[PDB]
Amino acid sequence: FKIYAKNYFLTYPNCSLSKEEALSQLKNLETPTNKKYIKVCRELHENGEPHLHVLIQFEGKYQCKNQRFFDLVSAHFHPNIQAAKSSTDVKTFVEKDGDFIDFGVFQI
DNA sequence: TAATATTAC
Ligand SMILES: [Mn+2]
Repeated sequence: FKIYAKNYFLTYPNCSLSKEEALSQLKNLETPTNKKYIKVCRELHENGEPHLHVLIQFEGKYQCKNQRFFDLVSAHFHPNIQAAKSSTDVKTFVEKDGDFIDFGVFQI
């Protein structure tokens, strides 16, 4: 698994972490480049189970080399990892159901 | 892409 991107769009299905607790763990990820913006939202699956979406904007492009680098812990929570094609589309998408938290400053 | 999974611009 390989991604080189400035902006990451993450989706954690069947995830019971609070949005604040997931934001906390992602803030404390040691990455070479600095995180300028993290937004985490909590939404519900059709069966009532919660999941999270995350937008991370890094200061520069970040080479993800490992499919588990963004795994979170309470059980272990594994996300769908994609490079955000549009940071502004994702920002809107993460905000749409109203239950989200931000860290940092949104970029460009 | 893996590896959560129907959730993912
Ligand atoms: Mn959702």
